[PDB]
Amino acid sequence: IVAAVSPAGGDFSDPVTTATLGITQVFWGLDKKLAQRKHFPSINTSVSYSKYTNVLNKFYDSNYPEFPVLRDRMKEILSNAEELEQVVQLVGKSALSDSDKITLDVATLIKEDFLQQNGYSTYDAFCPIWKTFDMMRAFISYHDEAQKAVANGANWSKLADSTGDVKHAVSSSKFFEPSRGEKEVHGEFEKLLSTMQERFAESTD
Amino acid sequence: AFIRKEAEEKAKEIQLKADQEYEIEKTNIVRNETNNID
Repeated sequence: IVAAVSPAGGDFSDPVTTATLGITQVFWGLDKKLAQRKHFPSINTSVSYSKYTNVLNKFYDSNYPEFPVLRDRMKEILSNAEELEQVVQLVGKSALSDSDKITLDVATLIKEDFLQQNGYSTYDAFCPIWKTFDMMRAFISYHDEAQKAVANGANWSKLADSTGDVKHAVSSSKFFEPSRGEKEVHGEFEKLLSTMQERFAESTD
Repeated sequence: AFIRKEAEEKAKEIQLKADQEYEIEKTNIVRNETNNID
């Protein structure tokens, strides 16, 4: 059952929103913030939730994908980056640390290269399960590699200096191709971790 | 001479860190796989 509710001004106080949210085991919300900017499909990470997500994780484990882990990690990164946004908007961008900045940069990367997919495009219009899973996995790998590199005593900016290649590569995973060539993507991720190792070698020195 | 010595030292440190990473990853993967099986 898929039913569209059109509350006045998008307010949850409308009878429609409440009555809908009451009997629903899952709800996908639509935001007018990124829709007004002609940005891709807009969904609130602080609003949209599903109660069927658990059995969905159990079902996604059939493909031996990690739905729950990647989703919780990305949601935590999103919440921490949102709080980081509140703090940066409060004081400034010079009042934060390297890890928080990495969280904000990762938030931007997840915003531009993941949640936003052009429906009019010949690629981003439809995203396969394996494509999104590999994208989230490679994103998590780059995030873990960056977090580990930051723990080695390297600055986030200095780490972001030689990582432009991996960044452009992570942003280029939206186009890709048909079912054939998934190996090229996973391999590109391996080349990304290897690139991280090369950067580590470069740092010393 | 200094370039050669620094390169040799960097490669040596890379090798030591490589072996250390091998043993550490051995213990870690052992614990992780054991946790998965359990």
